[PDB]
Amino acid sequence: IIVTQTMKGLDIQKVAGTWYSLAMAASDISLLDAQSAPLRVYVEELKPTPEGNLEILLQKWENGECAQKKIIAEKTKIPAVFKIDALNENKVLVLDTDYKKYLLFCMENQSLACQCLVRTPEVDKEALEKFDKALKALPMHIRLAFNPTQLEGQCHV
Amino acid sequence: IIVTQTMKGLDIQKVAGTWYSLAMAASDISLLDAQSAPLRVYVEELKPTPEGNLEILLQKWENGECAQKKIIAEKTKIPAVFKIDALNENKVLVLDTDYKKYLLFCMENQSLACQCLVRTPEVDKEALEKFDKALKALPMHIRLAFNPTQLEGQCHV
Ligand SMILES: CCCCOc1ccc(OCCCN2CCOCC2)cc1
Ligand SMILES: CCCCOc1ccc(OCCCN2CCOCC2)cc1
Repeated sequence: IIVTQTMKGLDIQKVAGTWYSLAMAASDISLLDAQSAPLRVYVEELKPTPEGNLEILLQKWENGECAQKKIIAEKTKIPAVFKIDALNENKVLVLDTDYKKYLLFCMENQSLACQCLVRTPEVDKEALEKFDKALKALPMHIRLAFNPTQLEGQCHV
Repeated sequence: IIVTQTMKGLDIQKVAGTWYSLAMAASDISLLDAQSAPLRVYVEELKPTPEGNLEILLQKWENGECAQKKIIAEKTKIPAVFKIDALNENKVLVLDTDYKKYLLFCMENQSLACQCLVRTPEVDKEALEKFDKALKALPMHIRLAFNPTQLEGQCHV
């Protein structure tokens, strides 16, 4: 465990819909540095399922182009923690959300990336303040923030 | 002007000697993102001159290799502000330093990069706290921090 902060009383159905990745931070620079870095992922829409699993729609820069991706995160016994299947066991945690404006999450596993999601392409200084407070507890070495023009573009260009 | 914060009473001869670039931040992601990004520069030594100009020794990743660079920053009427000659007029400002441990500086010109320099390859949390306070005033969108192993390597690898 590195991330311990979780949303109390999370109702996953209420995170459905569109989101923007306003800012991102990660434990290691290589996770976010280039446009093609592995965790440089731009979240577009969250689609929880009736059983309370979570489909995640996002964009990622791969092979010189902006690709659409669709991921499923399986629920656990903890409502704020989900699991993605891979060669390694990857954990997704919801740290905090008010449903209507911002959502903070982290993905982990020793290594870690977190984002501040917002509902609209605006610089929400209070959401970023809450993101930065949550990151105080974590060993981050790279932090990115994006402007409204980028959020409204493709793969944040 | 963007950066307004300057070291009161700066004695430039006292910044001489070795330094490490513990952390960096910039106004635009492309200034720092890849290892070959333009402002990804790792400061190794400062050499003020008898007339109070400033030679700067650093490393930069260029063309797949770590190159040694030597730059001169010319003094101005303001002791904390220096100027580098280029196709554009580039301004270097000393924001704060205690000479013995940390030094904060920014280079500017609309666009901007700042670093936290430290004397030894240790994570100085107080120096980073002071860096982050100074950056609160500035429109940064990328921030990097480096670990002791990287500081002791070549071009921070
Ligand atoms: C409540 C917020 C849930 C969103 O969490 C995630 C967002 C993006 C993720 O993407 C991880 C990287 C996706 N890979 C990119 C490269 O291709 C394979 C998928 C994972 C979880
Ligand atoms: C008091 C601290 C002074 C140090 O300030 C600077 C540090 C690094 C700098 O480097 C700027 C980029 C150098 N270029 C890299 C690419 O080749 C040409 C030089 C400039 C000022």
